[PDB]
Amino acid sequence: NWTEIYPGVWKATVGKPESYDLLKAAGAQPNKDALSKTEKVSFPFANGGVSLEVSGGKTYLRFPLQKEEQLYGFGLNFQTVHQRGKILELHVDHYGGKDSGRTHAPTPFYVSSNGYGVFINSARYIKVWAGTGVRKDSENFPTPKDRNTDKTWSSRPYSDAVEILVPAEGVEVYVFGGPKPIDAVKRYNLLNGGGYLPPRWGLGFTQRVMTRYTDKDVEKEVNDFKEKGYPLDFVGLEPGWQSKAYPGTFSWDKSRYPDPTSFVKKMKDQGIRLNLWINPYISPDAPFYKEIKPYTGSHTVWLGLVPDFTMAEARKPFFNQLLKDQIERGVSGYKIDEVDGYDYYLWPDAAKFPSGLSAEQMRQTYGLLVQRYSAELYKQRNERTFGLVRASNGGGTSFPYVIYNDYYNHQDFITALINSGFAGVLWTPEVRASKSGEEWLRRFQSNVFSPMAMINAWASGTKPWSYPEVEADVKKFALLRMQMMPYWYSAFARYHFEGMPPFRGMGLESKEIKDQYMAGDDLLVAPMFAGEKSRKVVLPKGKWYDFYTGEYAGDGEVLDVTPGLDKIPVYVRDGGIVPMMPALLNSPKSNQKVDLEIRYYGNKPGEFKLYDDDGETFNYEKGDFSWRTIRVEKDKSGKVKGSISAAVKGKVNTVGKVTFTAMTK
Amino acid sequence: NWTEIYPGVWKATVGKPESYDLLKAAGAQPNKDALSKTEKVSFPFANGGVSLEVSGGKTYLRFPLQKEEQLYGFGLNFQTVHQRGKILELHVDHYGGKDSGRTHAPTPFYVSSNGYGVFINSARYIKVWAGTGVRKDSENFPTPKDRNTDKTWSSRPYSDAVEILVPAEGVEVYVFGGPKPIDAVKRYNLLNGGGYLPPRWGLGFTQRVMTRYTDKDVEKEVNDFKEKGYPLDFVGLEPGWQSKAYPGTFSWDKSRYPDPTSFVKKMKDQGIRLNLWINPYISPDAPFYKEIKPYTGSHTVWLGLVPDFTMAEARKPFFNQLLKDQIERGVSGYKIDEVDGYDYYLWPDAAKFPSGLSAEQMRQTYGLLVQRYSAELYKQRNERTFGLVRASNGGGTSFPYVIYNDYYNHQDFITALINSGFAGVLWTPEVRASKSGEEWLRRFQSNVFSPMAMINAWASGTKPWSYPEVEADVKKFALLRMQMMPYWYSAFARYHFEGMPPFRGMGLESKEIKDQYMAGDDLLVAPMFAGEKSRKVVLPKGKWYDFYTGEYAGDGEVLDVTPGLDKIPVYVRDGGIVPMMPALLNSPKSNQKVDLEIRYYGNKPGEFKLYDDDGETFNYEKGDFSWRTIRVEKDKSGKVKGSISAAVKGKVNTVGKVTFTAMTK
Repeated sequence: NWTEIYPGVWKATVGKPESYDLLKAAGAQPNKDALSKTEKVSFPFANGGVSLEVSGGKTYLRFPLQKEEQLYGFGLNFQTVHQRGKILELHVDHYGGKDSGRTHAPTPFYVSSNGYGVFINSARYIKVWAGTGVRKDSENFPTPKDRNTDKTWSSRPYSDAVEILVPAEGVEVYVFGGPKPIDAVKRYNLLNGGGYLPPRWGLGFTQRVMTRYTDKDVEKEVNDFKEKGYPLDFVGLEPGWQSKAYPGTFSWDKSRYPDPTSFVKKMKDQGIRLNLWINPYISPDAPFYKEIKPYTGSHTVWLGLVPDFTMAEARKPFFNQLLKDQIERGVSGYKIDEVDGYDYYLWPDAAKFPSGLSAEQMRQTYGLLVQRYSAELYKQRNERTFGLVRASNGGGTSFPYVIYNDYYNHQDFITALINSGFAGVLWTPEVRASKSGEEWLRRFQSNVFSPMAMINAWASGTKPWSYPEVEADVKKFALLRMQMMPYWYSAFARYHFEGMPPFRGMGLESKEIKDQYMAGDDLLVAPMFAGEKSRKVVLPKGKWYDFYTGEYAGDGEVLDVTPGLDKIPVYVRDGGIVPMMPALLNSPKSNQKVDLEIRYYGNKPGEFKLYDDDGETFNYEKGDFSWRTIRVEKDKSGKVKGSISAAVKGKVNTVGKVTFTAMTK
Repeated sequence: NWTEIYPGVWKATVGKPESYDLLKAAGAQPNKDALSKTEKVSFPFANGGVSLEVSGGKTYLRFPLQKEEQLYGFGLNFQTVHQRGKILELHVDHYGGKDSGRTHAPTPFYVSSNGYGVFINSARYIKVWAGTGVRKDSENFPTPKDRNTDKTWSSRPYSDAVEILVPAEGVEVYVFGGPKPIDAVKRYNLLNGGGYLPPRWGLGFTQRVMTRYTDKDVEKEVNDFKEKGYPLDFVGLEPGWQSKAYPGTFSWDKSRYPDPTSFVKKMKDQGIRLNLWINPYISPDAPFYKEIKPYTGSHTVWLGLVPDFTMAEARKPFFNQLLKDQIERGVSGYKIDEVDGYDYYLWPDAAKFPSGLSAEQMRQTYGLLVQRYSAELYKQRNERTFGLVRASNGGGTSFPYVIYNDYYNHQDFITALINSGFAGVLWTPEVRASKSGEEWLRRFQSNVFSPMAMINAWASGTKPWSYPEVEADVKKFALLRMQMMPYWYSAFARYHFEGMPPFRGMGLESKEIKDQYMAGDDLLVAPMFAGEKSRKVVLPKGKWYDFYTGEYAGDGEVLDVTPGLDKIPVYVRDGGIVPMMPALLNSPKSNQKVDLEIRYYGNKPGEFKLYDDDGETFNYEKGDFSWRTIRVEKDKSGKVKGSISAAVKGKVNTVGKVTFTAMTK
C-alpha cells in the first residue's frame, strides 16, 4: 500500500525488504519541516498500471508511461539526458565511456516530464528497462506488422512502461509528486535531508598540487598565488602527504611533512585550508592496522585492507586516526578517492565482509559510508567541511562532497553536470591539463560555473597562469568566481533548505539539450568547447539578457553566438539578479562585512533571496541565519530602484554597503 | 565431494542446485563409451586451494592458479584468447563489440594451459573474475608497496585464483583432467554428447538469397550456379518464405511460394536442399496461434509471442507446424535467428514465463531449446540436419548448428573461430558483402576453412562470382571446399566420436595467437586480411610444408609470408595427409563411389583415419560406419608408397579408386 508520508511523498514496502539499503547506509534524515511546507499534490499514478511483485527471489516493479512522456535521471550519466528507451544496470563504478548504468553515482531515482519521480531504495545492483518492454497483455500493445510487406514495420515497437528488477525478496519504493519535474526532485532531495550547506570557503578556489610536493613546495605555491593576485581558499594534497600510499598509513610523511601541526597552522594563518587525498585502503604500517584487520573484507585493493565501515569496530580506529592526526590539527576536509572502480581494481562481488553485508551492497554504498562518517567528525566539532568523493548514490544528497573523475571529455563533463541535478549529487567538471590555452580557458570557464572551482594538478603541476596565451582571462574568471560567491552561496542555501539543485538541466522551471544548464535560478550557461568559434543557444520563453553587457539576447528562440575566447555564453532571465562581492582573494570571515553590488538584468521587477550566516559552523541549525529579500526595478525615468530587507536582530549580518546597477541600458 | 564420474571427469554438487540448468535444458547425454576409453588421469587440483560455498543467496567458487598458468575459453569471445586477468559476466547476447561475457555462446567452461578444465553447470548469468581478486588471506599475497617511493608498485597486483559467482543457492560443477588442454576440451565435449556428426551435404556450399526471392528467383539462381560451374548443396531462404515475418506464421507465402511441395521437390531433384530462416516469435496469423498463446511469455519480440519451449504445450503446436508444413515436404533444416539479443529487442529479464522458469534462464537457454527440439524432428525421421543458430551455450556441443552473426570485423571473425574450439560450439565467419574484390576473396578464403562455407546474401544479393576481379579465384576456393570434403568429414567424425573440435587455437597438440587456427589435425591456417600484402606465421616445432606446393616451410619458427591474393596461407604438418575427392558441384550420394587422391606432405611417415558411412542418416548409430586407415611414406628412391586398410564387410563403402601423391618433391 502507498502511504503518503509527507506532502507529495508516498512510500510502498513490497515483499520483504532487506535490512540494509541506501537511506540506512547514508543515515539520511528527512527534512520534515521543509517537506511539510510543500503542496499536498495528488498521487501521480491515478489510472492504474502499477505493479509490484515478488517472484523467484526478485522484486519486479512496473510503472506506466504515457505517449508524451520523457524521463530523466537514473544517476550520473555522461552522454545522455533523455532516458526513455534506455536499458541500464545501476552499478557504482568509474565511468567507462558509455552510459550503461556503471557510473560514480548510479542513483535509482528517475523523474518524468509529467511531473513525478520514483526512487527505488535498494543498495543492490538494479536493472532498469525504461520503456523498452512490450507486453502481450498491454493496453497499448501495437498491432503486429508484416516486415516482408509493410514499410512502417518498427524494429523497436512502442513500450508503455518502466520496468525495474531488484535482486532481493522485497524493496522500499518512494514516489514523489509534482506538479513540475523540479518539484519531484526537490522532494526527493528533502527526503534525503536536503543538500549540504557548504562553508563559504568551499565555494572559493582550490588548487591540488603534485603528488611529490613537500610542505615547503606548498608554501611557495601559496605565495605564488598571493604574489600573482590569484584567489585561493584551499589546497589539495595528493598521496605524498602520507608516509605510505596505495595502501595508506593515514599519517603524515616525516620527510615531506616533518611538522604537520606547524604546517597546517601556517597555511591557516595565511587564509589557506587543506584538503587531503585518501583512499580507504589500509597499509600494514598504519598505526591502527592490527586493531582494524579483523573488521576488513576478504579482498584487498592495491594490497590494502578494505574496512567494513558498517562495523563500529572498523569505524572507530579508522576515523579516530583521521580525527587525531589531521582534523584536530586543522585539516579542513578530504578527497575520498577510488571508492568507485574499475572492477579490476576494487574488490570482486565474490568478496566477503565480516559484517555479513554482501560485497555488492558494499560496492554500492562504500562512498556513502566514507562520506557519512567523515562528515560527522566535522559536525561533532561544529565545523562545516567540503570535499571530494569519487562515488555516491541515492541517500547521499546531504553530504558535503562533490564528485569528480579521471574521464576528461569536456562535452560529457557538461552533460554530467546537467544530470547531477537529476541524481541528488554534486559534480564538478575539474580542470587538469590541456593541449592548448584555448581548451584550458574553456575548461576553466565551465568549471567556475559549477559546484567547485578547481585545478587538479596531481600529475600536471599546472597553475591557473600556466597557459600564457590565456592567463589574463583565466585570472578574470578566477576573480569572477569570488565576486559571485554570494550568488553561489544563496543557490547552495536553496539546495539545503528546499532541495533545489544548484546546477540542472533545461526545462525545469521536447528535444534533448545536453550542453546548457541553469546555474542558480537566474543564469543559463552554454559552454563553448575547444575548436568551436560559435554555438547555438536554446533560450526558454521569457526574455533573456547577456550576462556581460546586459543587452537583450532573445526570448523563446535559438541564437547563434560567437562569444570569443574571453567569454563563456551566459544569459540572465528577465529581472534576474546577481549579487557581487568584491574580487577578494580569500573567502570573507564570519566577523567581516562585505559590500555588494546588486547586478539587475532586464526590466521585469526582480526579487532575490540572499542567504546570510557565519559561513562556517552549524549555528544555522539553531536559527542563526537570515534571508535578506532584495528587490530591484527601473523607475519611470529608466533609473534603477532597489531595496534590501532589514537585517534581523540578533542574527549574523555580513552585508555591508549595498549598491544597485541596472545592467540593461 | 568430487565424484569421479568418468575417466578424467569429476562432478561436485554445491549447496542446493536449481532444477533447471544447461545440461538439462539441452537434454545432453554423455557419450559414456567414448569417455570410458580416455585415460584415468588424476584430479587436477591436488594441492588444495579449492573453495565451494553458498552464502547470502549465491554460490561462491574459487579455483587456484599457479604463476605459469594461462586460461582459455569462457565462451565465444571475438577479441581475446588469453583469459587470465579478465572479468566477465556470461550472458547470451548478440556480440556488442567488446569481450564482456555478452556473446552468442557464453559457455561457462574454461581450460588451463596446465591441462584441465572447469564447467559451471548453471543457466543463470554468471560472473567471472579470472585471476583479478587479491585475497588478504592468500598464500601468495604480494607484499604491500609504497606507491609514493617505489617504482615497482603495481596497479594490478598478482592474483592466484579464478573466482566465480553464481546467483543461486547451489550449483553443479564439473572438472576435466588432462594431461593436455585439448584433453580437457575433448572430455567436456564428450560429456555433452560429442559434436554432431553432420551430413556430407552440410559441408558443401550454401547460398542464402535475398529476402524477396520468389520460388522462381531461387530456381534461376540454382540454374546460374549450375551454368557457371559453381558448387551448391543447399539454399538458404530468408524471411520472405513465410506469409508473414517479424512476427512469423511459419507457413509458406502464397504469392512467392504458391506450391511449396512442388518447389521443394524440384530443388531436391536438382541436388539442392533448402534451409529456412525462422525467428521463434509468433504472429496472430500463425495457424497454431490460439493454441500456443497461453504457453508464451509476458513479453513479445517484434510483436511476436515468445513460446515457453520448456512446456510440452508450447513445443507440440510449434514443432508440429514445422514438421507438417516444411520438414515433411523435404526442407533440410533451419536458420534459428534472433535468439540472442540485443536486450532492447529480446524480452527483458523482468518478463515472466508460464512454466515459472526465470526470464534469465530462458535467455541463457533459448537457442539450446530451439536447437534441441528442431534436431529431434530430424532424428525421429532417421535424417541428419545441419543449420545455423544465433545463440547457444554449455550443453550444446551435440547439436547440428553453426553460429553466425551480423558483426563483421574480419580479424575478430577469425578470433571467434579460434575460441569456438574452447567453447563447445561451431562458428562460421560468413561472407556477406565487401567493398572490394580483395576483401571478398580474403573472406571467402577463410570461410572455406571453417564449419560452413556460406554466402549470406539476405540484403546484398551477392553470388560467389559478384566481384569480377577475383571471380576465378573464388571459384577455385569453392571447388577446393568440395575437394576437401573427405578431409572435413573425417575431422567432423573426430568431433562426434572423440570430442575433438575441428577448428581450434594453436598450442593444443607463451604469447597470444589470435589469427591462426588448426583446421582438422593436419592444417595450420593463417588468414590474410584486406589491405595486407604479408603477415607473420608462427609455426609450432616440427616441420611444416606449404599446402599448395608441398615445399618445406619451416620448423618451430616465425615466417614472413607474402602469399598473393590467390592464396590463403596454409601449412601442413610433416607427414600430414589431405584426402581429396573430385571437384564435384554437389555432395556425393550414399550409393556413390568417389575417387580419392591422397595428398601426403613432408617425409615423416603419415597416418590418416578416413571416416566413411552413408553421410545422411543415423544408421551410424547402429554401427554402419568405418574408419579406413591410410598410411603414406616415401620409399628409398623418394617415391611415394601408400596403403589404405580394407573395406569392412557389410558396411557402407563410398571409397573408389585411391591414388597417392607425394606433395613434397
